[PDB]
Amino acid sequence: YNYLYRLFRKSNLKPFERDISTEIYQAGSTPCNGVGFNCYFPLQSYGFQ
Amino acid sequence: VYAWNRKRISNCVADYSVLYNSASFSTFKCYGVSPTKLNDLCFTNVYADS
Repeated sequence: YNYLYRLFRKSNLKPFERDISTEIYQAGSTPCNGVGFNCYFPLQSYGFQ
Repeated sequence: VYAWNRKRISNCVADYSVLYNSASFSTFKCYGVSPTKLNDLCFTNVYADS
């Protein structure tokens, strides 16, 4: 689980843009609040077995 | 669940946003498409299985 990717963002990356931010993504009216329904922690893992 | 009811949905405009405007839905799991994209898309038919 040391290997991760971003699954959600406010806008797409430009060529060679780098963005390590852990801040919560908002998919609807739900404010991020450090957590929810249509709000997400934006980083995910492959879990390679 | 042994005898699930299927409704064919056709010839109509599908406001999928209603299905996540309500706080009542405990789980919402989408496959092949994002829930935000649904109000933009068009389909030959829709089948609602319950």
